[PDB]
Amino acid sequence: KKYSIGLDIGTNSVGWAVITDEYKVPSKKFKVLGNTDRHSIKKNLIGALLFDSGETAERTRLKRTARRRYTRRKNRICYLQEIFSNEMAKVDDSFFHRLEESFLVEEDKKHERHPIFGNIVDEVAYHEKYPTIYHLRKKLVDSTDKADLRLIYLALAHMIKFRGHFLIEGDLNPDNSDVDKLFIQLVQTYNQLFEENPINASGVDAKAILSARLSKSRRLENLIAQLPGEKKNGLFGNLIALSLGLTPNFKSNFDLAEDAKLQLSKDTYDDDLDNLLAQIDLFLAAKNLSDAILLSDILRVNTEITKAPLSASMIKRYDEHHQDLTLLKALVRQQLPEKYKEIFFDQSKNGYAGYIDGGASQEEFYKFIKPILEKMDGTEELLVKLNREDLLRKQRTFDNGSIPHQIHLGELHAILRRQEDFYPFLKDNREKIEKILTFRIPYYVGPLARGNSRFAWMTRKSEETITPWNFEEVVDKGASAQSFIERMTNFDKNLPNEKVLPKHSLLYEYFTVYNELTKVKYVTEGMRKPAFLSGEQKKAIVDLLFKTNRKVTVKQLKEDYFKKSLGTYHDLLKIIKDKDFLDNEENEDILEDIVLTLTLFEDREMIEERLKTYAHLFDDKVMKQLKRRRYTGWGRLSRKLINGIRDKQSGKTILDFLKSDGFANRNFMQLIHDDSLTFKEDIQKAQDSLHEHIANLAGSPAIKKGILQTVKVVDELVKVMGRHKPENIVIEMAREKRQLVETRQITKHVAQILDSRMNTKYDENDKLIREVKVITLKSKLVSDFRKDFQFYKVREINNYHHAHDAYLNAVVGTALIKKYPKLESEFVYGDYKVIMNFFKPLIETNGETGEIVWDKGRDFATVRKVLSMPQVNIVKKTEVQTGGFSKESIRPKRNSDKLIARKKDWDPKKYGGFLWPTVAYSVLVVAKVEKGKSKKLKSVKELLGITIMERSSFEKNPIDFLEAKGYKEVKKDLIIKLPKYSLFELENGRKRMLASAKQLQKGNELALPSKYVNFLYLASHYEKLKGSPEDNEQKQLFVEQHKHYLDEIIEQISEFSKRVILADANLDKVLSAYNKHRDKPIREQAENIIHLFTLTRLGAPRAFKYFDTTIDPKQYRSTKEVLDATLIHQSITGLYETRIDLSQLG
RNA sequence: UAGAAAUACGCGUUUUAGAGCUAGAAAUAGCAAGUUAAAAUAAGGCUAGUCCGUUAUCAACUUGAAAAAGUGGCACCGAGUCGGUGCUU
DNA sequence: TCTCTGCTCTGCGTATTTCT
DNA sequence: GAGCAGAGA
Repeated sequence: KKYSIGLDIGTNSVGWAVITDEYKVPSKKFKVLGNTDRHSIKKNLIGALLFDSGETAERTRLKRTARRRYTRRKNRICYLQEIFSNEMAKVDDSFFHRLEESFLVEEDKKHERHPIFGNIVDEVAYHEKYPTIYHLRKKLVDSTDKADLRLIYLALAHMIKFRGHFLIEGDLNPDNSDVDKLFIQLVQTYNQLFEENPINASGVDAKAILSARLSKSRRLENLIAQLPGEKKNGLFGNLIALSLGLTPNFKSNFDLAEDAKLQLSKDTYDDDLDNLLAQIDLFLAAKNLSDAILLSDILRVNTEITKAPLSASMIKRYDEHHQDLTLLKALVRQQLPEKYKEIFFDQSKNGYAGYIDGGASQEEFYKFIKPILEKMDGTEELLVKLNREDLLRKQRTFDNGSIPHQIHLGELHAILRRQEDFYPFLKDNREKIEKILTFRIPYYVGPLARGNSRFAWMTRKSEETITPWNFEEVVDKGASAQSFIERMTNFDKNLPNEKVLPKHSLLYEYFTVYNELTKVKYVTEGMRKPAFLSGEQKKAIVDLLFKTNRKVTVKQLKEDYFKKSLGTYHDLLKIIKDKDFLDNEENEDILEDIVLTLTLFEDREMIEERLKTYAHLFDDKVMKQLKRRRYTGWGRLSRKLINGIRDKQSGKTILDFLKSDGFANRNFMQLIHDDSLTFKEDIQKAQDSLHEHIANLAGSPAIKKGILQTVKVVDELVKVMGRHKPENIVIEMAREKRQLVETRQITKHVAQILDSRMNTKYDENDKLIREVKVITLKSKLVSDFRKDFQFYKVREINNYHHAHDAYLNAVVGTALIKKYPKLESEFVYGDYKVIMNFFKPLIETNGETGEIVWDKGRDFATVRKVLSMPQVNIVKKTEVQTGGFSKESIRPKRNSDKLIARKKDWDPKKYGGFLWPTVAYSVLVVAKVEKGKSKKLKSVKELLGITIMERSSFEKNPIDFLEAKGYKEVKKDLIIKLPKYSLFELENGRKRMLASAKQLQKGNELALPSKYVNFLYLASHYEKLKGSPEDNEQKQLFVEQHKHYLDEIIEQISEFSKRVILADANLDKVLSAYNKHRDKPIREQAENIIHLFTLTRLGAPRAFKYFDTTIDPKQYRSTKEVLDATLIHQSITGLYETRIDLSQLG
């Protein structure tokens, strides 16, 4: 009557089993609903549930951020058009309308087809004058003529739209650091400051480090050659410590700045008051040469002086492209005239036409064309340009990502400065346009929502619409940054209503420095028994040792106190340098407010906003130091548990006990685990949907699906056996490779989940009556149990192994707890306060109680019988598919009606569009369709695919949507929603899973008997066993006596494939390759048949390789066959079905 | 060592614009040119925000707007995917 | 005109921050 | 899985 549930949770499967107390699996007749004639079906209580893996939110978040990026870029262009509109409406009123209409075909445009000037002659004159946009940008930067307003708009919009990166914090400017000649300013500044004053010996300047990856080994000898080595560090030539940041905060070379500790390049190069700016410019030349090195990595050489180096570089790139194109065309005309057509006309060969007009990248084009250049001659400069990857480049490439926004800002500022005198409105709001260019939303403000986003946290000061200009006076930056941090910090596990402290909080140090010291003992000559440190002794070691050394260290613990962390305290005592104000605890709440602020915020002026209320306590220079100190890391527990929770025994919260208990020292965990002290019931009093009850819990997104499916499997399995509760549930835990780590995460909470949902009734004497022992096992035990008693799994044949593993889980679990009852508290979850050889006398018992726990003999027979069962409930979970509407690439225009439009008014016979849509779920319809030249209603019944785009419009009103598809007189009740992997049964018990509206999938399972899978495991692993010798030699002799098993395996494959797979050509190719290869050795034959079971695999058809050939898979490319089949509606365990005979409809 | 969120960048794809010329009933053939720009980048939605739109959830049936709740007898002998036999309403 | 066989097609590279 | 074209009716 009693039973036990075995489970096996994976990333794609949940195997379940139900055993009775003699390890037999029961079977029952289950009721069949539906209009079929079969009314009751016998089923075994063992099976598995397979599903697609759950996906992370990663791709969704990336596409959401991309959506917001494109929205904000379009808003930038709209702001710029708003600024320009009033004046631009006097020279070309339809201009912005033409730019909007530019995508449309010649007929769909309302205005003339030439966007910029609106006629052919001015447009072609413009394109001959400025071949690229960069010619126009350089012309507007350099020339001083009054330009046409439209060209100004194109230039400004081209910088505002494609504005480059923001990774450089400073004021990067290519108006002083164009060329690498900074030696004169650097050396003259050095010799103006210093006395002995060496002089230049090599002018290589930045081009030394330009040629290599950064290292001391590059720059040391080069700076010695540049400048003779009077000062091996601090020569103040171009050197790595001044050019490039140092990650450790090592002291400076010389006491010009008190040996200031070095940092990376940041805003801290503007403020260095503590050691440099208040005590001592060389560093102006240093940052100038940093500008020099980085621009020389990104900007080519400029011999002409100009305010637009990037546009000049792009013009140079264009001109060299033109010259090498002309030279290459002449060379190919002269020496290889037959290749000219292939190179310059054929746009599918990765030639020049395929690189410009086709889809070949620069790398592919170079790889194609380089043998052509090498076999020719006169190509030397082209070959070396190709070797430097600077042959026939394009102005817009993958390498433009290194360009910082300061260069575009300089060019835009130069254009506005030149052209402001002719257009007054350009001068009136130059700051507005620059603000449009340079504004970013801060990463701590997040989306600028109005309470309709589930991601936003922004708090706005005023009901105004946010814009780049009014941003500062509309968003409360302080509150928004605080909310940006506070939403991520987690509550403590003991009281989920108070925010935890920073790790550098002083109260957390009065936890920390005495918590470890509480359970340390001092054992010496002074007494005969070990004693904990007294509170007075703890205070003494703190005051002497820990108040001079941050880190606990047992060597100095010995040789400091007994022969005679506080890092925040030490730093704050080397800043304020007053021990009184730190030892003062009366004022400590304001000090924790300071600690909280320096933990929350990193942008410095926000630090000033939080510190304004404390200016009266301290002088200004130490607030400037406070800007430079930053705290990271958060504490593990809350302020109420720190101090607030007064006890009823001593007036001593935990940290008061850690400070001073004298003897009988009690640690944090013992104090909170104690109930006789009034902390445990406080934790108890401190404490309606399973979905939320797992949502905020930790876990990989894949495994959480498996856990929820496991819980629903347990619920339905309990429901199946008439609400009688189990007494054991066995769970996978491979704790001490993604599978290993994901299965180790599982048992942090699944045992809690099952124990909470299972055990729910209690009494007054005990607050839970333990009725289900939640067993938990490691896969190692089931592994040697499999490999030690000839029950081998092979994963390639069938999905029964999941259920088989579940069965093994249950049997070894129950047989272990019955064998060692006293070891419940090691494995049973719910009650704990902190081997395998007995399976190998024939009858084993607990002994302390005479119950039989294992019977070598009938038990192994029962297990063999269960593994040899043919019927195992495999159920593929039907899911409505969700995700992207279609594949992402935009196919060119075609005269096909399968192209999906990109927009409402973009007919995809003129504009192209997407292909390969994804069906959410198919829908069986039965209606009349007007087929035939003579329009007359033939009744039809066919499947239809409802794609993800059409899903909402279908569920809004199915009848109108189907009538729009052409169907007439749709039988509304007869509409059947069929998700993916909907299961159908056909003749001879041949099942098919519906992969889509127009494709099927294989559905049956080859239930190969246990002797053959044992043989195949013993064969395919032929000389890789590494066990006891005589055992593997008798296994060798066993596989040697049984070669005929191979031939009967092939008959099984032929029979199953002739019954269910219906792939004739695949079958006799397999048979012919077998018959022509029957003489090969056993290992290769058995391994190739193990690949050969892919023919009979559940799921999609897939190609597979034999000894000498790959056999193409037979795809089932139509669903006409299932419209007269038995559709099966399987429950989650698959025991409850609902068969619909579709042939009786319409 | 990974999950989850935010702010940005560079490409890519698509259609249009960048007058192709000559010899020709041409099917065409010779020759020149090629680097750039606009717009879109899930269709779209309404609370109209510089917001949201690809994560999670989901067998069937009966109630319920929804949330949700409920609905399927047992033992034994066998096993080609479950079959048979015997009690019970 | 409506179903089968055989072969081809498929968005990408980076950053800065967070919290766990 | 879908797409596409090229044959069997």
